[PDB]
Amino acid sequence: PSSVYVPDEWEVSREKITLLRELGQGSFGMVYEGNARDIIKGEAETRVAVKTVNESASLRERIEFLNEASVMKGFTCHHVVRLLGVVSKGQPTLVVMELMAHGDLKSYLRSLRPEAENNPGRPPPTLQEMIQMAAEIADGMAYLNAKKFVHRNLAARNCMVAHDFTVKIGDFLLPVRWMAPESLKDGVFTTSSDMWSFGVVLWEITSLAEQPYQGLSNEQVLKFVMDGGYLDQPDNCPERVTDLMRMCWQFNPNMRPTFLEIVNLLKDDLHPSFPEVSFFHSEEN
Ligand SMILES: CNC(=O)c1c(F)cccc1Nc1nc(Nc2cc3c(ccn3C(=O)CN(C)C)cc2OC)nc2[nH]ccc12
Repeated sequence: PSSVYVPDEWEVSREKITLLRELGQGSFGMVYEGNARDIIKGEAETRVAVKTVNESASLRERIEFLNEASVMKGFTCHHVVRLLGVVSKGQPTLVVMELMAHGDLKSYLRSLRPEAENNPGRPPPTLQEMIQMAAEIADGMAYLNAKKFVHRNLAARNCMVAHDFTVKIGDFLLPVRWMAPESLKDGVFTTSSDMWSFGVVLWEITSLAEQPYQGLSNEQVLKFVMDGGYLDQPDNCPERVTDLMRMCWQFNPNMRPTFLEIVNLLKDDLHPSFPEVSFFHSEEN
């Protein structure tokens, strides 16, 4: 493992980063809420998420932390959480990401339940909002597929929610309840198995983040899904999203839609800004 990171236009002066509070444990270590001065042209200050590697990390893990930041430089998708800057001079290394103020999608969904103690005084997602979420997630996944990344871990806990409620793909032992039968059987992960996970995300949206296969152990889920089992439809689930889930959960991975096919299905009734920001409508597609 050697440093591929070139201290370039992405390099941010450490003193430009002010840390406000802990947000929680990320993959590599603590994630902080921060404020960054003059990192984006036209903005004097930018709210940011700041990732760090935990103190127990090896030298290798620190190098791998910085190499991941280097990879993220190549991504410019509105529906994938974006890198803003890197502090690689001295320790600790800081990886500065766009802030997603409403946190992960699973927790956000669970907050909108009628019984929730942390309910923000708003109704649960409307059909329109759920379709919008689905399209945004699908577009972000379409982009990563075009970049030749198989996600392997798609779940509501791994999607993030912005200030304006835009949903984006976040960070990319086994999550068996989100896994396709062929992955459970042979450990084969493809964009087609990512599509299976996408259907589970739709199920999480329409159940306000219930635990998939509640009342079944992980061993029972493994067998159930490999045998051709899949999730039941949530109570009063909109027909349109039920239809998407059905496609996603075809046993033959060849018979599942692609992420571009999903966006295309949903494109005719989305927010006006969608074609201006999406990978789907971009010249890159
Ligand atoms: C892979 N996990 C993370 O990166 C992560 C985490 F594990 C915990 C907390 C934050 C993480 N990452 C990011 N968070 C945010 N915004 C954000 C998330 C928040 C909260 C409060 C609970 N949150 C959770 O998501 C807790 N949840 C994991 C249970 C506040 C936030 O901004 C005000 N923006 C981000 N941008 C890039 C990473 C990131």
